[PDB]
Amino acid sequence: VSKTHSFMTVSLIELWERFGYYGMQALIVYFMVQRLGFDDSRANLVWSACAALIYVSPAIGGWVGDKILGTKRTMLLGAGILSVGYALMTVPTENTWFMFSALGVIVVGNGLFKPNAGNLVRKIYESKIDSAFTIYYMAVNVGSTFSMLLTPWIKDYVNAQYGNEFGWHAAFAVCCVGILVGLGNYALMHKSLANYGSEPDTRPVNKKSLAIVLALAALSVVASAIILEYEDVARVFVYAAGVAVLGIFFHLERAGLIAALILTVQTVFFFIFYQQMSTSLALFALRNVDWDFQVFGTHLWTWSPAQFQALNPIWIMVLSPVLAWIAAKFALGFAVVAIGFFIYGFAGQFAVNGKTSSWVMIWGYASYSLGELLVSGLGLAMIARMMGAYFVASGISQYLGGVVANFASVPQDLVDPLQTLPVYTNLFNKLGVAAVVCTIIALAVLPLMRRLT
Amino acid sequence: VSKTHSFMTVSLIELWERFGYYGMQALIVYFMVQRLGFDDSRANLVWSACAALIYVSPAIGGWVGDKILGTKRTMLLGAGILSVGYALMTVPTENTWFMFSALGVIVVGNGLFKPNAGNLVRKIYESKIDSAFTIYYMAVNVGSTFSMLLTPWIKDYVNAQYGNEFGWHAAFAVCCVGILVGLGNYALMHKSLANYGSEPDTRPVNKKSLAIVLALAALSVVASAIILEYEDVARVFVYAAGVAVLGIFFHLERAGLIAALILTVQTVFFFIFYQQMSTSLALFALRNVDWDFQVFGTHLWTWSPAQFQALNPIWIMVLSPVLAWIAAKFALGFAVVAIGFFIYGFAGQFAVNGKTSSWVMIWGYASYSLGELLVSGLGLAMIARMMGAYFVASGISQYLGGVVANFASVPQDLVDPLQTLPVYTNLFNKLGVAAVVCTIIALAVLPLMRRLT
Ligand SMILES: CCCCCCCCCCCCO[C@@H]1O[C@H](CO)[C@@H](O[C@H]2O[C@H](CO)[C@@H](O)[C@H](O)[C@H]2O)[C@H](O)[C@H]1O
Ligand SMILES: CCCCCCCCCCCCO[C@@H]1O[C@H](CO)[C@@H](O[C@H]2O[C@H](CO)[C@@H](O)[C@H](O)[C@H]2O)[C@H](O)[C@H]1O
Ligand SMILES: CCCCCCCCCCCCO[C@@H]1O[C@H](CO)[C@@H](O[C@H]2O[C@H](CO)[C@@H](O)[C@H](O)[C@H]2O)[C@H](O)[C@H]1O
Ligand SMILES: [Zn+2]
Repeated sequence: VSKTHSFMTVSLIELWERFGYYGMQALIVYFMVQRLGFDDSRANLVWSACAALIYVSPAIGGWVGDKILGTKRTMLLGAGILSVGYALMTVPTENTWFMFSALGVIVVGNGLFKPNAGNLVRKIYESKIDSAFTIYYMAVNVGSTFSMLLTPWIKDYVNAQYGNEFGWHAAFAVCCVGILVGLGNYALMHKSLANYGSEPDTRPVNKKSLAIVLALAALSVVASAIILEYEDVARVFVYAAGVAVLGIFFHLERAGLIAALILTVQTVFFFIFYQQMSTSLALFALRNVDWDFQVFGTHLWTWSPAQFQALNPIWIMVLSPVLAWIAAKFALGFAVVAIGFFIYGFAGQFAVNGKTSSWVMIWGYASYSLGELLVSGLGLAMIARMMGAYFVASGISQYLGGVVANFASVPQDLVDPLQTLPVYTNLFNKLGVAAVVCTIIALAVLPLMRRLT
Repeated sequence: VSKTHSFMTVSLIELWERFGYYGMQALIVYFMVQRLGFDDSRANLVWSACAALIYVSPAIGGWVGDKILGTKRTMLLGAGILSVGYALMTVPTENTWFMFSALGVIVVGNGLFKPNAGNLVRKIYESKIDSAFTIYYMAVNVGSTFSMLLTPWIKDYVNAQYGNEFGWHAAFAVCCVGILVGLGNYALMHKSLANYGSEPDTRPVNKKSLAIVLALAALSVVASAIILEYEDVARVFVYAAGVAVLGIFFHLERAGLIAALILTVQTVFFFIFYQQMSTSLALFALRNVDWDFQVFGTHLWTWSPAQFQALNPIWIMVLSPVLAWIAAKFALGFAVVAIGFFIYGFAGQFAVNGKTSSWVMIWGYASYSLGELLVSGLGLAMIARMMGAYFVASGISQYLGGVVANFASVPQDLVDPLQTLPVYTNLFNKLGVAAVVCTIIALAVLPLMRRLT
């Protein structure tokens, strides 16, 4: 029919999918701590392990979509599988193996969904795909803004009208019906727009490969769940992945991909900072920020700590037209990040009563997410001048980011915000210095970049 | 004889002039504070006012040499005049007006000396005026290394075998015989190499203009001494020079020199940091650094605080071959300066007994002088794509650097190093952050400099 309409339909189902995902993510760490009983260094570790799993998932899921089931049918199967993930997260049980399974299913289902939705935009436009992708990208941010703005307060609201359960589970149900929404959306527009796109979708579904792909999926859910439950297992598996990427690198001309080596170590650093906002900045928000947001000197409104993360896509959309108006922008990325961290770093020496900051979150997220904005060029074709080595590197860096968040973990018997503030600002300051170390590294590695050219 | 020997003589007489000068500088703030009774916020202001004067002096002096007296005879005359400056500084009196005159004389005499020695370096080579000038720069650094290592130690030694005066005046006498040394050098070589160079030096010396410039020079010493002694005077004329450069800029195609504007405001900041090392870091060294230097883990040796500043040219020599082996190099400069300030910033939370660091000076100074090195592109030809506006902004920034240095001034009645440590590391840490803002400014202003091209 057109390329814009199927770019539309794929961007819509994308949008609702991410709605579900990020709504879920903000609440997931606060859940592991506040409703489940987890201390915060387990909370970080489990979340980061599940994060790395999630980030490194679309490798296999993509290969399954491209060459085994259809790209569309795989994308759909992902959609169903995560409708079921959130569905699980919705049953009111305080048993971790249940939640851990639910997270396992989201890992599997996500690996099946997103490389294939992205792949379909990519097939819809043959070039203009980058514009397409940026448009695509913005769909993401909008969905996730609303999701994150929404889900915590559903939990808040419900935890207020009823006792502790659901509340959280209500929110996870919101996620679920977000996925479901995106699915009805997809059907109608299924044939409406999607029509031509995929490769092994041109022939009828090989039910043995469907079977075996399902079986292996459930297995992956169990494997995931045993990675999440047992910290030491996950840590070993991450470490193995580490010695693996070091293998691939140390046996893989020298100037261009010692430049590539440097590039992905700098990728890893960047992701550690990025991981900081699910985890350490989240707990600092929960523990040390006046949730009363005043526009000096009005009142409204009053944050729910989780909602702070919505400032991320918000600022992205906000700064997206401004930037509309050369690996030196890594340097800039890192520098601006450094300054975000220093903003939280001096969340202490100004506007403090123990629990006080508020605007520290806003400007922090501006600086940080701006940094993210100036590095949307970390595709691997950009260390070309291999999906595996870098994707695993990057997953490994999600987990690592969780352990750094653990460099600022607070005891559960320590509830005096007056004493927890220092711990968080100490982390944040040494990250800000780290981000400047990293800016130095970037700018210093730019001579190798025009010795290759 | 050859152009290499006349580059040789001008570099030799240069080296010794700079010898006298920097021996004097290190010792000058410690003098105003320890032997004179000045508190450090006066010591900072007075030394910084003298600094700005010194830096903008070579304007008049360069033109006097080019267009009124000879370039050779003006350089020489500058030399005599600073023989007399340091000579003055050596007479043992605690008289403020006395010293201030001595400094006035150093200003006059410098303005006559350095622009002309440098000018004739530039006539000796007719593109390897660049090779010549970097060699020249190295001659400078080595000389100032000798003096900075020597004179403080003289001051200590003589202050030990005799009572309070000389010690210091002894050190300044050392400077004076440094100038005198360089002068004998020049005599011999007077005719030997220097021979041809200058414009109004080809005809016999016009004694009306000799008499009138000497007279105006005496005046320059009185105007100087009164700008230094009375702090408020200096601050008024500094302010005046301020409204002047702000004028000239904002009534003085727009994109390239709004970029030039940005470039010189970052030069201005840069000079503030660099001034931090005569001042706040010097006092910090004198007050909160274990002067016993240990190379893990024997004893040798034991510093004199002033001698710490010798680390500046030392590292320059040490790292200048390293760099032997793109105004983003301004960005990098700022970033590296930044971690220098963070090294001193966490000179406390590391290695502390009250008065403790030692290596902090070394690594900090390593970092600073690396930054200085990587920004040798602050020629005014680098904001072409104006001697005055840039020079005056730059002097004004010497003084400003003095007032920031003052953001860490300590009461004279406060001698508990345990309390003086925080004041200094707080200055230093937030300078480091400011320096990351400047890294961000520079990288951010690089699109303007590729729109000029
Ligand atoms: C339909 C298109 C999407 C439009 C953009 C997205 C809309 C956002 C939906 C959710 C936003 C609401 O989520 C936010 O949560 C906090 C606290 O939990 C609420 O805070 C509220 O509860 C507390 C507790 O009684 C009150 O004292 C407070 O005055 C009140 O503001 C806010 O009312 C709300 O701003
Ligand atoms: C492709 C689609 C995939 C969809 C898969 C969805 C299925 C998910 C199943 C969720 C059920 C989890 O089931 C869970 O099993 C574990 C065993 O490890 C039990 O484990 C339990 O017993 C042991 C006894 O020693 C306790 O110490 C432990 O703390 C406790 O959690 C849980 O009580 C049970 O609730
Ligand atoms: C041409 C290149 C020039 C670069 C090198 C120039 C050489 C240096 C010139 C003079 C060096 C003196 O600089 C240094 O100062 C300190 C402190 O006063 C001295 O310290 C000395 O006196 C003190 C006090 O009794 C002792 O504790 C110490 O053990 C002893 O070494 C050292 O003797 C010296 O190492
Ligand atoms: Zn800091």
